[PDB]
Amino acid sequence: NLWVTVYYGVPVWKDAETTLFCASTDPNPQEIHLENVTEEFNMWKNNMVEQMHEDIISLWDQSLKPCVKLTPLCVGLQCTNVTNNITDDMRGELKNCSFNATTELRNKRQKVYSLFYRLDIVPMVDLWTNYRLISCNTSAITQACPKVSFEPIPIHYCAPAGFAILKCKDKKFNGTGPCQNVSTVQCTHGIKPVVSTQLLLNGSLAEEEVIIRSENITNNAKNILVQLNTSVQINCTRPNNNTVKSIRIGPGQAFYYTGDIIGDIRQAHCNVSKATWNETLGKVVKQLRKHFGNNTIIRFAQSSGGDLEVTTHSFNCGGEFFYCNTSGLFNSTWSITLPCRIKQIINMWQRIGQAMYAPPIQGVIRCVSNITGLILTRDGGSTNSTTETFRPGGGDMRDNWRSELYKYKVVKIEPLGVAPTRCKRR
Amino acid sequence: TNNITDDMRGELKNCSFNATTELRNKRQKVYSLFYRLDIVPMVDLWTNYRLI
Amino acid sequence: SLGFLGAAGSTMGAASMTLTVQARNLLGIKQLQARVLAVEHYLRDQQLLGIWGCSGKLICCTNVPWNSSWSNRNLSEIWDNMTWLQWDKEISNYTQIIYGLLEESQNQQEKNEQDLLALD
Amino acid sequence: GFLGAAGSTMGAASMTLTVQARNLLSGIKQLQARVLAVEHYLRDQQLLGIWGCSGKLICCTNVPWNSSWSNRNLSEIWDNMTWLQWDKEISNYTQIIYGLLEESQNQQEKNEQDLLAL
Ligand SMILES: *[C@@H]1O[C@H](CO)[C@@H](O[C@@H]2O[C@H](CO)[C@@H](O[C@@H]3O[C@H](CO)[C@@H](O)[C@H](O)[C@@H]3O)[C@H](O)[C@H]2NC(C)=O)[C@H](O)[C@H]1NC(C)=O
Ligand SMILES: *[C@@H]1O[C@H](CO)[C@@H](O[C@@H]2O[C@H](CO)[C@@H](O)[C@H](O)[C@H]2NC(C)=O)[C@H](O)[C@H]1NC(C)=O
Ligand SMILES: *[C@@H]1O[C@H](CO)[C@@H](O[C@@H]2O[C@H](CO)[C@@H](O)[C@H](O)[C@H]2NC(C)=O)[C@H](O)[C@H]1NC(C)=O
Ligand SMILES: *[C@@H]1O[C@H](CO)[C@@H](O[C@@H]2O[C@H](CO)[C@@H](O)[C@H](O)[C@H]2NC(C)=O)[C@H](O)[C@H]1NC(C)=O
Ligand SMILES: *[C@@H]1O[C@H](CO)[C@@H](O)[C@H](O)[C@H]1NC(C)=O
Ligand SMILES: *[C@@H]1O[C@H](CO)[C@@H](O)[C@H](O)[C@H]1NC(C)=O
Ligand SMILES: *[C@@H]1O[C@H](CO)[C@@H](O)[C@H](O)[C@H]1NC(C)=O
Ligand SMILES: *[C@@H]1O[C@H](CO)[C@@H](O)[C@H](O)[C@H]1NC(C)=O
Ligand SMILES: *[C@@H]1O[C@H](CO)[C@@H](O)[C@H](O)[C@H]1NC(C)=O
Ligand SMILES: *[C@@H]1O[C@H](CO)[C@@H](O)[C@H](O)[C@H]1NC(C)=O
Ligand SMILES: *[C@@H]1O[C@H](CO)[C@@H](O)[C@H](O)[C@H]1NC(C)=O
Ligand SMILES: *[C@@H]1O[C@H](CO)[C@@H](O)[C@H](O)[C@H]1NC(C)=O
Ligand SMILES: *[C@@H]1O[C@H](CO)[C@@H](O)[C@H](O)[C@H]1NC(C)=O
Ligand SMILES: *[C@@H]1O[C@H](CO)[C@@H](O)[C@H](O)[C@H]1NC(C)=O
Ligand SMILES: *[C@@H]1O[C@H](CO)[C@@H](O)[C@H](O)[C@H]1NC(C)=O
Ligand SMILES: *[C@@H]1O[C@H](CO)[C@@H](O)[C@H](O)[C@H]1NC(C)=O
Ligand SMILES: *[C@@H]1O[C@H](CO)[C@@H](O)[C@H](O)[C@H]1NC(C)=O
Ligand SMILES: *[C@@H]1O[C@H](CO)[C@@H](O)[C@H](O)[C@H]1NC(C)=O
Ligand SMILES: *[C@@H]1O[C@H](CO)[C@@H](O)[C@H](O)[C@H]1NC(C)=O
Ligand SMILES: *[C@@H]1O[C@H](CO)[C@@H](O)[C@H](O)[C@H]1NC(C)=O
Ligand SMILES: *[C@@H]1O[C@H](CO)[C@@H](O)[C@H](O)[C@H]1NC(C)=O
Ligand SMILES: *[C@@H]1O[C@H](CO)[C@@H](O)[C@H](O)[C@H]1NC(C)=O
Ligand SMILES: *[C@@H]1O[C@H](CO)[C@@H](O)[C@H](O)[C@H]1NC(C)=O
Ligand SMILES: *[C@@H]1O[C@H](CO)[C@@H](O)[C@H](O)[C@H]1NC(C)=O
Repeated sequence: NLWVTVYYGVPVWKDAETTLFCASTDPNPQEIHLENVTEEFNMWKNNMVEQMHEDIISLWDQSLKPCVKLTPLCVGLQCTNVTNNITDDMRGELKNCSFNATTELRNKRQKVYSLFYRLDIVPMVDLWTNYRLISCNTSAITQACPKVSFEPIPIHYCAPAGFAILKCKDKKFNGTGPCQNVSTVQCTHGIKPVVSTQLLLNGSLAEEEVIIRSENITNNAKNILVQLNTSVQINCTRPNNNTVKSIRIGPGQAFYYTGDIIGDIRQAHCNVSKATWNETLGKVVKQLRKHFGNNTIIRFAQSSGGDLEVTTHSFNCGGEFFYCNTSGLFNSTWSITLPCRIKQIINMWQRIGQAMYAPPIQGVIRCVSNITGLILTRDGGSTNSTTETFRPGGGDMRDNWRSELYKYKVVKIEPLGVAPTRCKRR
Repeated sequence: TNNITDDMRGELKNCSFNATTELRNKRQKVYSLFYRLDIVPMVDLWTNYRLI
Repeated sequence: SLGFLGAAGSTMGAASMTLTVQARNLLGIKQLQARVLAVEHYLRDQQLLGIWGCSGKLICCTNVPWNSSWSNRNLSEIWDNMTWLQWDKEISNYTQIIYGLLEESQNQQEKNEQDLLALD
Repeated sequence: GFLGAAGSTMGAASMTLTVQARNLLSGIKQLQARVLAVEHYLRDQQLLGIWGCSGKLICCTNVPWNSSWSNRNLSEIWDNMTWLQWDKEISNYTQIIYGLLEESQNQQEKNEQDLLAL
């Protein structure tokens, strides 16, 4: 009675992993809401996070190729103390280091004197030198081009023809499971590739409430990503009127360094309010209690030691990589100012062999910045769920980008299908 | 300098040279064993060979 | 008027009215790989329709009868009470048998038409 | 020759459609150029396919001509105009015509689906 009828253009899809376009090529966005659908999402199996990670690494590596190498500056340094007025907390933090640098001429050196942060130098004992640059015994140092900025620029990931991106609009979406309010887009919204290690800055806020996302909430080896519904503002500054000088080290190689600091030296601090931070932590704890016992005491603590790039909270305020100390922020059991250390020679992500030198920017650097999320890690159930301790632990950078790509899934369109009809060909 | 057989006489040489280090303005004295086929004689002062 | 995949959650007998909306949306190294793979997927689907004798059509009727072992349902529940996604899931791993039957039926039809057109 | 009939009248240029055809299909820049030519060819072939004109160069349809698109008679259109001038004259309605053509095919297959269901 019934016959096979072939249809082409069937609105069905399968989960798939394909290559996405990076648009910024400004797209004309479209969004089609899908009525009466349910789609299973899994933010921790989303290939878009791995592809975004690879794209950011490739763009970063490409940006540093046509730039000045600092190979001739891997020389011994004669470092002494800074003669300006400093406080007790900054004793030994900044050093005045002299060295012999090359010039455009191959057989004519030049004495130089430059201020360096203590974190950027390592002791090395010789008759006339005291320190060397931290990375010169591990890898070449490449100077970032001063014409190229670091500041995140929102980008869009776009599926190729034959593929589509599904967006989950459900409130209180925990990152996995079914989603009912699902729409189809060709390109994602503008996602800022913001680089941070403990707090998520300039990201997306939750529509309804604080959302706690974990691949396995009972596995203490996985990170917990907390998205806030309200932002908490961070005011960061390096209160030092830095005077930047430069020297020519090769035929086309110009090197930039700290020349001097005008006036007294004061430390580099980020201010977060106390009323809103206390409300934020109360909300986070209230949401945590829904994944643990209702009478379990939840306490926050300082991060563990080891690997300064992880133990501190990074930004890219101005053009200078801060590294703040959240120990005074999470020291509570359920304003505020954070001493931030400055480095210039940065090994970003967890790579070894590619060292980038961030040149200083003249003047003061002050930036205000929305905190939109947190990365928390649990210490472990050593008390049998009597008391739980959470720390602002670090993790791979994928966790920050996943915190934006959790709403998107890539699906492959399958235009063909078959179905019974009474239609017989002849 | 070792217990070298007749077949290996002149085939392996103990050579020393001034190599650079991770620092531009430092030098180190390094010695190594090279095969004769990797070396070409050179007439100079304080040296008598170069690498091919 | 619903847009691309707008009918995806609608019933099969309603979503079948929007086949042109889906069809029109099917068309540096990474960008070329994405464009070439989209072209290859389109061309494989078009060749597969051509092998079945359905070239140039979006709704193509054939001469393969429906087996009750593939889906023991009536037309009302298939077309009016379920979506194409649920149907596609229901007949998963039965499509290769259907495709083979469609290929063989078209080969037989082409031979029969050639023999009919060979009569003087 | 290729585009030789571009300056001829449409009645004469319509007989050289196979001459204009075949010239549509035949280090990274050359590969991008080849992919772009293939993409444009396939977009045009899909656009013909959704109209029920697949495999044909002269395809008759069921969409009536609207006098608001052009009020010229067939003698003036086909004997006194080239394809370039005609294309310029009706460009502002081309997509509307395409939409109507698509709609006709959407009806046509359904009618055929019903006729074969008897
Ligand atoms: C999070 O977003 C805020 C808001 O965009 C970022 O702060 C803004 O950053 C821009 C770009 O660096 C600043 O513009 C700069 O201003 C200085 C002023 O001297 C100028 O010299 C630079 O050339 C550039 O124009 C802007 O001032 C700043 N605005 C505010 C209100 O803070 C912030 O950097 C972002 N945070 C992260 C971690 O990406
Ligand atoms: C860093 O050290 C340099 C010397 O290597 C200082 O430069 C000297 O500063 C004194 C200040 O009284 C001057 O009188 C000298 O003429 C300077 N010499 C040169 C060669 O510039 C520099 O001031 C030091 N900077 C800081 C911040 O302590
Ligand atoms: C920078 O160059 C100067 C060149 O004068 C170095 O000073 C001399 O260094 C040699 C050894 O390299 C000593 O024997 C001389 O006595 C030094 N001269 C003086 C006046 O002190 C200086 O040491 C170099 N600095 C660094 C950090 O390498
Ligand atoms: C190659 O030559 C070097 C130096 O000419 C030798 O190194 C010395 O070896 C003697 C033993 O004969 C030691 O007492 C010295 O302390 C060594 N000096 C250094 C600087 O290492 C080396 O042993 C020779 N190797 C061979 C295989 O003949
Ligand atoms: C610099 O001064 C501090 C105390 O002000 C002292 O502890 C430190 O050793 C000094 N460093 C040098 C290199 O003189
Ligand atoms: C480079 O020096 C630092 C100084 O502590 C050391 O930890 C590191 O292991 C050194 N690199 C290598 C490759 O040995
Ligand atoms: C998200 O919520 C759904 C609701 O049923 C639940 O089944 C799923 O396990 C949750 N996932 C996570 C990661 O909390
Ligand atoms: C889906 O989310 C959007 C977000 O604004 C909302 O407007 C829409 O009503 C939601 N859909 C349903 C079915 O609730
Ligand atoms: C954020 O969530 C808290 C949860 O108590 C709620 O009180 C507050 O109004 C929410 N804010 C917004 C802007 O949704
Ligand atoms: C993963 O989650 C399940 C859910 O109950 C849990 O039983 C399991 O122990 C978790 N994995 C680990 C490694 O703890
Ligand atoms: C400092 O922080 C508060 C709250 O975070 C913010 O409202 C204010 O505008 C900031 N002020 C400055 C001068 O950065
Ligand atoms: C941070 O707080 C300190 C405390 O006095 C203040 O001096 C500084 O101006 C604040 N920073 C900003 C950017 O407002
Ligand atoms: C942050 O400050 C606390 C104050 O006790 C200190 O113990 C901790 O080591 C500091 N963080 C880092 C990364 O040094
Ligand atoms: C630093 O001091 C110099 C003195 O000439 C002044 O011109 C400059 O504006 C100052 N910069 C800041 C950021 O205060
Ligand atoms: C930060 O939060 C405030 C709160 O209203 C918002 O108006 C502002 O645009 C946010 N800034 C950024 C850079 O996201
Ligand atoms: C070293 O080896 C060469 C190889 O022919 C030989 O001629 C020479 O005499 C040897 N010299 C010594 C000191 O053994
Ligand atoms: C969703 O289901 C309701 C149930 O009757 C139906 O009326 C509606 O049309 C469906 N949505 C679509 C897009 O067809
Ligand atoms: C298809 O139908 C035939 C009879 O028409 C039956 O024997 C065969 O088993 C069916 N196919 C399957 C996969 O069961
Ligand atoms: C189709 O089968 C279902 C299965 O129970 C039945 O409920 C429905 O009434 C049937 N419809 C027709 C038209 O036979
Ligand atoms: C074939 O498809 C049906 C559809 O549900 C499924 O239940 C069955 O397991 C599939 N066969 C195999 C061997 O997986
Ligand atoms: C050009 O116009 C003249 C007018 O007489 C005509 O004879 C000629 O054939 C036309 N050219 C072509 C290529 O048709
Ligand atoms: C012809 O076009 C006009 C507007 O361009 C439209 O109003 C009219 O309905 C069209 N003709 C027919 C027969 O639909
Ligand atoms: C076509 O219209 C034109 C108007 O300029 C007229 O001159 C010509 O005679 C018409 N042709 C026919 C065949 O009616
Ligand atoms: C098409 O529209 C543009 C502006 O919309 C107008 O300038 C042009 O003349 C129109 N073309 C015709 C053939 O009328």
